Amino acid sequence: VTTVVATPGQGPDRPQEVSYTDTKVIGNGSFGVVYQAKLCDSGELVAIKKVLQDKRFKNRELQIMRKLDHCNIVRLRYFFYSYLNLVLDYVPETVYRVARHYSRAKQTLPVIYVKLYMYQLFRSLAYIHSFGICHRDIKPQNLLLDPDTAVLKLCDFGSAKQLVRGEPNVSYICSRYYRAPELIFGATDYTSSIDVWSAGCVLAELLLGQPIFPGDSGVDQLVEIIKVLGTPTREQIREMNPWTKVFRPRTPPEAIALCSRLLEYTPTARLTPLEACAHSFFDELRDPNVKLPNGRDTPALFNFTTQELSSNPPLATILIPPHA
Ligand SMILES: Clc1cc(-c2c[nH]c3ncccc23)cc(NC2CCCCC2)n1
Repeated sequence: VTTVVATPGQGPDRPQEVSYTDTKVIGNGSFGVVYQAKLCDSGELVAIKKVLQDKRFKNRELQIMRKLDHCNIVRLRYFFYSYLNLVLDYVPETVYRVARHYSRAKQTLPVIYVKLYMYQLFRSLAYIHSFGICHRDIKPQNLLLDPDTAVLKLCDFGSAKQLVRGEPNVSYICSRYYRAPELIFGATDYTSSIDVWSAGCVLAELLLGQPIFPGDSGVDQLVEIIKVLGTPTREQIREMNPWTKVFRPRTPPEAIALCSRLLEYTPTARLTPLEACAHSFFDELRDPNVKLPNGRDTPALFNFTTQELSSNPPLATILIPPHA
């Protein structure tokens, strides 16, 4: 039974006495440890990300977390010190685990879940990007989901950085399979369109039932890309610095259409997260009768803020269906 005095994530600096029990480890990455705990009062489950802290500089992930507030991004409930502790919402499953179950069971995830999960990912991207913040590590392991509610929540802002024009950033960010070609070609002038490529990679993976561009070397990855995308033009190569034959037979044309538009050589040619949310493939979530397979209601999909829509406000005509 641990009792800390922590600062709430969002809101005014008014510290609270937070008490928790049943502290078990749940993850152990390079970044540090992730624990699961039960808050004594609420009885609610939480995840605590324990990272080492430099007096040298103030934690960037903490700085990024504190400003963020979206239905499709984990909540930083509290944060304290020891070294830096992130008391975040507990979310049971991950797109990684879900996709794996399905591939291990030789079937694919029902298209309703693909549309639901992808849209929510694109929304969190539309939001984060409308602050010049790039996630830099979109992978199914970082896409948390509650299976009953069907809500997806982006997590791991450990490598997220606010991208400023003219400022160069490391090309070694991003995990194998989801790396945008600019990154494979070691570009330092990359934009938030890198997250869109990674998002597109997740879409295709849920559709194919396995990674679209695998390989342990950049070379191997680039080959699997050229196999589907074709050979990049000298201009396409410069911008950096099949399709219907790719997917199984009854794959929605709209899903394949959405892929081609996200998985573009030219970082400029790729859809913006908002543009993707407004794609024909998501038209079913816009249906007033749309319900989850378990009979439950779909999560909030249209509560678009001025902030979220800032990217290009006219899209709200498509984004918010008349029934709202
Ligand atoms: Cl910041 C951040 C937060 C969380 C997180 C928030 N709620 C959760 N509920 C259940 C499991 C993890 C979480 C996870 C990660 N990813 C790690 C999970 C453990 C294995 C390595 C990756 N990062």
